[PDB]
Amino acid sequence: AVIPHGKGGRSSVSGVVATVFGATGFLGRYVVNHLGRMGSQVIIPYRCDVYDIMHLRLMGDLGQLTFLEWDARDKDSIRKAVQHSNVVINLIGREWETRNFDFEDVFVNIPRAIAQASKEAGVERFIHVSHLNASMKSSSKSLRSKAVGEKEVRSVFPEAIIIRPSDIFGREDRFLNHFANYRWFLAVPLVSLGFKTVKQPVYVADVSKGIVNATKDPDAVGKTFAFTGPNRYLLFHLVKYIFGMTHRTFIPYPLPLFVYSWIGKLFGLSPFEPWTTKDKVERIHISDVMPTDLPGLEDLGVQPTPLELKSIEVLRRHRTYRWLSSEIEETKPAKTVNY
Amino acid sequence: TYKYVNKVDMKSATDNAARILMWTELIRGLGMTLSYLFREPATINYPFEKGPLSPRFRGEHALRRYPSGEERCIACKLCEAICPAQAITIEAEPRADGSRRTTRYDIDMTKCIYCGFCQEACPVDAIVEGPNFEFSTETHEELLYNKEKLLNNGDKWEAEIAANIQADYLYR
Amino acid sequence: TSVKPIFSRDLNEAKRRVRELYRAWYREVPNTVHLMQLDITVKQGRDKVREMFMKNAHVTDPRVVDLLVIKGKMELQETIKVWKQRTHVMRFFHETETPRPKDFLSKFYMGHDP
Amino acid sequence: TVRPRSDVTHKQLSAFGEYVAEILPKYVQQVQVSCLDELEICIHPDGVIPTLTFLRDHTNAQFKSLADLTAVDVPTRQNRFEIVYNLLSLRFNSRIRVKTYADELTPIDSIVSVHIAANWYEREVWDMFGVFFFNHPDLRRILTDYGFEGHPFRKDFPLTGYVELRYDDEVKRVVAEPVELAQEFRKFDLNSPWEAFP
Amino acid sequence: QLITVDEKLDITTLTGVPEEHIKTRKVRIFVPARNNMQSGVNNTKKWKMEFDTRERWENPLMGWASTADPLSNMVLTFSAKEDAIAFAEKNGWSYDVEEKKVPKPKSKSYGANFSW
Amino acid sequence: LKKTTGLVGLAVCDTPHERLTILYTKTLDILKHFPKHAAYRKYTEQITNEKLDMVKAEPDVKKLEALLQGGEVEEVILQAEKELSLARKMLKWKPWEPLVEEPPANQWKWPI
Amino acid sequence: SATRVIQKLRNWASGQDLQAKLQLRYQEIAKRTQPPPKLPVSNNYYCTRDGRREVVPPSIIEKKAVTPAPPMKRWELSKDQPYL
Amino acid sequence: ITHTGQVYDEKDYRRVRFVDRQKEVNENFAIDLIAQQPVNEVEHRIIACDGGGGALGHPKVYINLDKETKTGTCGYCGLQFKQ
Amino acid sequence: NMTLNFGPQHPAAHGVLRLVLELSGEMVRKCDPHIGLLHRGTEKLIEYKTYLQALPYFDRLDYVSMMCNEQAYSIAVEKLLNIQPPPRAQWIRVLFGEITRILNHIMAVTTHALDIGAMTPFFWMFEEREKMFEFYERVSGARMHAAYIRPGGVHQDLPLGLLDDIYEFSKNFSLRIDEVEEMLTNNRIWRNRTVDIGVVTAEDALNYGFSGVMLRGSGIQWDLRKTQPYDVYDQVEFDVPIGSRGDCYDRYLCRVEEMRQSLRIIEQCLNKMPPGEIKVDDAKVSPPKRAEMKTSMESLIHHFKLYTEGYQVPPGATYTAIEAPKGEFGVYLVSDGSSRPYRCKIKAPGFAHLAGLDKMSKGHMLADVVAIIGTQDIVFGEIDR
Amino acid sequence: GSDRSRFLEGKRAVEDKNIGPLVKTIMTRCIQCTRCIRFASEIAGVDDLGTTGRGNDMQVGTYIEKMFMSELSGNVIDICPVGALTSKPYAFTARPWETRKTESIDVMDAVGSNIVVSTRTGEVMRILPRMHEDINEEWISDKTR
Ligand SMILES: CCCCCCCCCCCCCCCCCC(=O)OC[C@H](COP(=O)(O)OCCN)OC(=O)CCCCCCCCCCCCCCCCC
Ligand SMILES: NC(=O)C1=CN([C@@H]2O[C@H](COP(=O)(O)OP(=O)(O)OC[C@H]3O[C@@H](n4cnc5c(N)ncnc54)[C@H](OP(=O)(O)O)[C@@H]3O)[C@@H](O)[C@H]2O)C=CC1
Ligand code: SF4
Ligand code: SF4
Ligand code: SF4
Ligand SMILES: [Zn+2]
Repeated sequence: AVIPHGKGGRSSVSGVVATVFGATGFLGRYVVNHLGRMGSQVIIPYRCDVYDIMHLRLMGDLGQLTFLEWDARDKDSIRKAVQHSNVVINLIGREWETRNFDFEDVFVNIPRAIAQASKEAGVERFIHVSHLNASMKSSSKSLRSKAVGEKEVRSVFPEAIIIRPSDIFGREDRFLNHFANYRWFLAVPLVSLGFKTVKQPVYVADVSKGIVNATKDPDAVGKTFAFTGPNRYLLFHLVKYIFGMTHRTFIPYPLPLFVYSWIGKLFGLSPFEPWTTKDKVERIHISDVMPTDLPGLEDLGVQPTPLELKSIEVLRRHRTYRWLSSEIEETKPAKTVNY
Repeated sequence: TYKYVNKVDMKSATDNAARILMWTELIRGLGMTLSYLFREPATINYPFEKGPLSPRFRGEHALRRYPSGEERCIACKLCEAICPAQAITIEAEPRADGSRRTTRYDIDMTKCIYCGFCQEACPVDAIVEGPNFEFSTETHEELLYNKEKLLNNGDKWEAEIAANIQADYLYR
Repeated sequence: TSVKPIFSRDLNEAKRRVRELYRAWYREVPNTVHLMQLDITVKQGRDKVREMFMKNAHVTDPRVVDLLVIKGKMELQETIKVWKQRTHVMRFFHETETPRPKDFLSKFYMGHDP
Repeated sequence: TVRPRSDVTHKQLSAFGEYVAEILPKYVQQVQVSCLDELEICIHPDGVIPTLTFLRDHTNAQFKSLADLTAVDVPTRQNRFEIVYNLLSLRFNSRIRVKTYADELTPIDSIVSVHIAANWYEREVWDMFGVFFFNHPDLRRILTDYGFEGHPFRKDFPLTGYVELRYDDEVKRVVAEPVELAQEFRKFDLNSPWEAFP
Repeated sequence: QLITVDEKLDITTLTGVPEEHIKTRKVRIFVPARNNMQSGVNNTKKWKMEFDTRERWENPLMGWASTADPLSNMVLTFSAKEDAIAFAEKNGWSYDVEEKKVPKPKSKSYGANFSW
Repeated sequence: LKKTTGLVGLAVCDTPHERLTILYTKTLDILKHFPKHAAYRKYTEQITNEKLDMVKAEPDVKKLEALLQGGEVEEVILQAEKELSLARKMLKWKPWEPLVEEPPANQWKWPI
Repeated sequence: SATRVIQKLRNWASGQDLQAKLQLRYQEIAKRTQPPPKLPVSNNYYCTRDGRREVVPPSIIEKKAVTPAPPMKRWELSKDQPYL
Repeated sequence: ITHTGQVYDEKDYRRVRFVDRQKEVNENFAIDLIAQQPVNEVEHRIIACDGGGGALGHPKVYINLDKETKTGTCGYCGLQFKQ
Repeated sequence: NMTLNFGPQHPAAHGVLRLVLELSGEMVRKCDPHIGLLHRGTEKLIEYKTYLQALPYFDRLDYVSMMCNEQAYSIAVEKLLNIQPPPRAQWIRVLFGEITRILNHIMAVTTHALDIGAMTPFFWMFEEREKMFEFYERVSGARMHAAYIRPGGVHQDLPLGLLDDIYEFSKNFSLRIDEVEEMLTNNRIWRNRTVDIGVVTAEDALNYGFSGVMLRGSGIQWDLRKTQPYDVYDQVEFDVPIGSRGDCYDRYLCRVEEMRQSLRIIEQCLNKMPPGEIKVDDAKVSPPKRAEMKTSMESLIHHFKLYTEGYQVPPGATYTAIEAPKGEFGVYLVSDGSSRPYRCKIKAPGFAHLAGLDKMSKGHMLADVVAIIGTQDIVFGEIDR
Repeated sequence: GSDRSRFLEGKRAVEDKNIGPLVKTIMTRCIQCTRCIRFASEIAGVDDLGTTGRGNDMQVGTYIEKMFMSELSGNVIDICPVGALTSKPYAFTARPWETRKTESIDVMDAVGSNIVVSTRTGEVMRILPRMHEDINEEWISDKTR
């Protein structure tokens, strides 16, 4: 049944079963929507509470999506999820380090275990998602850790696809938003005033379409990829683009990363969810990456979508009424960088 | 025959102003609702005293089985040719005894309308429509009944079905 | 052969209506984007309008063009008013639908249907 | 098992059918009292307002109420749609059917002037079959979706349409989608091949 | 009034049929043939216009037959070749008329089987 | 006399005998301009005549009503006034003429 | 079954006899398991009793004007209750 | 495996369905229950089989137990009758 | 003015309506009701379904009146076949038709009140409606969309205890009506909210095709149960409750009277129901009895063909109207000789009534419109079909 | 025919025999119409079938059990209006109202006999002849069915 037997759409089948582990958060809800609209079964392992997995139940058709509970501490949950799949996708990743899990676990130990069972179960593809510009000694606890794992993944389950996306924008993101949120607290306290650091941002759908195409693309095997996105923007300009599109006053008062590092520490202390933290602060200001030679969305078949276009949808909320109705051509025009 | 529905001495004029000023006529309604808090509520204790039904009550389908143990369904297709919601697919074979039985039977209980056109068409009394009505489900897949969720279903209520069939067979 | 006119007698006469609708729509697209908080750009939409008014650009039976205007105008009424929500209007853009390939090799490669 | 019927009616109504045919010779093409004891005056489409006005306002035939306006679509006939107007006389306790024929591209007049009941029924006939009613105040879709394309009750329209709807998270809207049905509708070819002796 | 026009009355744009179901689809006007299983000739008298047969596949969950051909269960019934060709041309479909096949007259006699 | 004609709108009309005579007599005239032998003129003049015949033969309203076999006279009038309007309207639509166009072939054969 | 005082409360407040017309079924209800029933069922040729084939295809058809049917006889006020 | 097969092949991805779940399968196969029944001996050449009931059983068909070689089996009950 | 689209979800009316309104300050300038929110395609689907397997489409057109909708179709299919139901069946249809008029009116009067704001009348009557459902459940098997009044008769005989239980309900129901009667008829608040609101003049009501209590409320004399009798109504005696001053109140009072008059008709049906069979028994039209199909071959063939193929009603077309509780419900069934219909135009008393909302609710404030929809007894299944 | 039955007596039963692996003769169904006997003798020249016995136990089956082995054999199914002898492979896989019928051409043999392929839910359930005066006049081969 890897023979797709139907007109494309729900109720067809493209015959690729898949275990998409991080399908409770931000990126996986789009992956299930594409894998799903592609009518492929998706065994979605959820450790969450069912009330929060419902939003996934309609992104599929009768029987397409199957759910089962998995906790990273114990295997056999990883084993049974990947037992009947042929595709496996890893989207596990947390910004903060909850008392129970370290960047160690969510980025190395776990993906390793999943991939372990993946190879053990015979799944052909272990699409894994590590961050762009994320290598060892990248001076950020997570990014460094993330790359360490990329190796563990490769070692155990070779011939694996590894996507390393740039910052991911799109609704419900924590990229544009973190910057947008600054409105609430004072003004944007951008380090380097936001200059001197450039970020390539890619829409969630562009990454999601890429992961789906990769699961079904033969040449993709053993191929790393970088989903950079269409334009490289300096941080100060992008925060200014978030503002104006947010329609709230902008003030890029500077300060050193070390202060903001000490600062976020406290925000991280927040028990529920850090509003920001040292690791995040770092990956924003210092983190900057120039892709050089990796296939990318175009290669995998996606036309990266510029941020100039789909920014209404993710910032139209952050406007006060009386500005909500503001259209796009009105939005403060942005500009791209090379650096 | 037709009936009209809506068609001054001081005695009458004072009476009108005694029913407009010292309202006396909204009082005949307040005493009317006071007449009901003192009566016995009709509410039944629901989970413990389920309401009354009839042997005719049409609910969850089930496939009856001959007392011997032989499925009664002989795959006529006299019950999807009438099922107006177009809910039943009963692909069949010779069962390798030489006999005639289903390999497939189906209701999509999210399309059925509990009309009982399948229990009155069946010339053998195989498919019935039982007196269940507590079979709600948290998912969509638990309503697409197969021949084994209808046959063991009918291997459940047969003590409770046959009493109602035997109770209504004459009227049918 | 002879045929009663629906509203116009000669194709030319009717086209007068076809243009009096184009203008209307054109002058409305801007309004809709803003009113229905649609996200597509004025230019983008106005493109769609031409496309449609263009899609039908081959019939020569006045009665048919006399009829598509009406249907056409009706669609304005609804859109001019907000009788149609965002969902309705945005459906003209096949946002989710994956455009079907046309190349033979592109179809042979997928789906037994031609 | 044979209807209890009154022959008085067949005759009385037949006689009215000749009366209407004599009073309006220019528009009535055929009048017939069926054996169900009902009357049907078939009029040329141009006679829609003259024939119905005579019946609404004639002392010997007052047909004040419009029971319904509907359009059977026989695809074979050249003029497919057969608009049918059923009218009731409270004064004489009798009912009449005036039916005329309209093609896809030839509109028929609107009786909203004769009966204001038809303002809605005519909108439904346009939405369902595509017949257009001339000088009809506010003709526009009564029953179909705001963006619906195609006239649904036409015999040439697929039962289940071409578009269906679903909520797509990626776009957060109810998006349409070419119709894919999980179980096609088994079309049963149930129709006997031994005709009944008339 | 009485304007004159010269088209085959293509109402393809008034019908509302998605292009791909008006372009790549062939109607087949034909008078249905008799069910050899029975000898009734009442189902072989009116001309039908049925469309092409596209994919009928299997629903992965329950094994039912699924389809994406909206015009699959469509069998318009006319009363003459002339009135079917007209409708298809009217709606912009391609046709494949098949002439009627009435049995020819075959002479039957009881005695014949008694000759020697 | 009558306080209220049952129907809501129709209001009691005093001088029923009079209003009618005028409406009926006007009509008997509008029919005149109709072609000599037009069913409408031949039949509507047969009715209007009988009602004018009773409108003047009997002077008690309730009585009159039974004869005209209508509802409240306030109705016999409502109708007399509408026939007049049809009579005016008919003289323009000239229904008496020969059929406009015979149905296309087979446009009235139900078992198709 | 209610304390007489409480029920006289409902009869006096309602203004109507209330023990008689109960909205609750105590013994008023027919008991279930009604005894089994026996439902009631020459020259019975179907050709004589043919409702389906009896019908015929529709008939197609100085002088005095004719109404569609004799004018409807006006009703008369109800004897038991003319006005309510 | 159901009385009619259906057992999913180990590789079939159609097995996820039953994970954290199970499979509705009737243990009482009618192929065997009917075989666990005594061949109904009869005296007459032909016998009826109302399905052990009048109007509560199956349409009434007469079976020809005429050859001991074969025990007639009413096509409805699968009951073998031994002449 | 201000275009406030009355809620499609709004608790008022039947929740399937939009009713865009122009608010000239407090008053409503114009109403443009946007129905279509429940058009399931009932008339399209019936063409693809045999005559028996379409009856169900009908009890689901006006779900408040179940068995009267069916009684139309059943009358229409019977006339096309030239067969008549047996005598007992005709009384049973009149017995069930009057129970449906009581239940529709309990629906219309009590739901109008909760829209107005009176909440208790609904609860007292709805318990009386559950008693009546039980009568449908104890004759058909369902409490709703019973599919009991089929072509040729009812599907099955009345159970051995139904007529005694219908007497006990009818015996005590009358007190329940005037209990609502005292609650709403004389209240200052109800009369002010209902009297002189949505007055419709007699000729306008006929012209707009109102044809229902809306027609009779304005004083026009027409019931369709005494004008063009169906079934055995010609043998039962009742008084049409016509009214003057065509205002919501007079229309309310008429609906309360018809509930009372229906108890008079139910009283006669229990007193005079004939011994007999419930379905015409020419097996070509109504299916053969369970014992007969299992013992005689002609009956098995007739059961097999009727359930699988159909009645095959003779070619023709008919418009049959019965007085459904809302108003004249009519089916224009066009039939080819085939077992499945060709067209079935359901005339809905309600498509005409909702059209009248703009004319009837003119010079009226937002609150009056809630009463105007309530007094048309419109349920959107019949209008949307 | 008639709405009811007046036969309050006992029915007859015949004994199912084996005429081959293609024709299932549940001949208690037979209305002794002798179509089978004729076809077997006038179209197919195989005179193996015949009537045996007189009275109400005239059974139209081979006196000795010799299978009806010939091409043109399956046509008996199509020609027996009763379902006494029907097809054994297509025994109980379907029921005719459901079968969607598409008219096509025989490719097994070069006579190119016209045939109707009866398909249900997308798999062919039976192929039965459709009449072509010149090529196959209502008959098809045992192979192409
Ligand atoms: C001669 C001696 C010297 C002079 C002495 C003084 C002169 C004589 C005084 C006589 C006073 C008579 C009563 C006047 C006060 C009562 C209120 C009133 O005047 O009625 C107004 C209104 C009438 O309603 P309606 O019929 O619409 O009349 C207007 C018509 N356009 O009424 C209403 O409709 C209001 C309805 C609102 C809803 C009421 C619901 C029932 C409330 C029951 C309350 C029960 C408890 C009341 C007592 C509480 C005590 C704390
Ligand atoms: N812009 C971006 O977001 C970018 C992301 N990436 C990478 O892509 C991946 C997906 O990102 P995104 O989805 O936004 O990250 P999220 O914060 O949304 O987390 C992804 C999913 O992983 C699950 N998860 C998190 N921690 C654990 C744990 N300890 N055990 C089990 N499950 C867990 C979460 O579910 P639950 O709620 O149950 O914890 C969540 O649904 C990440 O791993 C990240 O490294 C790379 C570049 C940019
Ligand atoms: S259930 Fe009754 S009807 Fe449906 S197939 Fe089995 S036997 Fe025939
Ligand atoms: S009940 Fe009516 S719908 Fe449900 S299955 Fe039996 S027949 Fe089909
Ligand atoms: S043809 Fe069929 S029925 Fe006629 S005899 Fe041969 S077998 Fe018996
Ligand atoms: Zn048996």
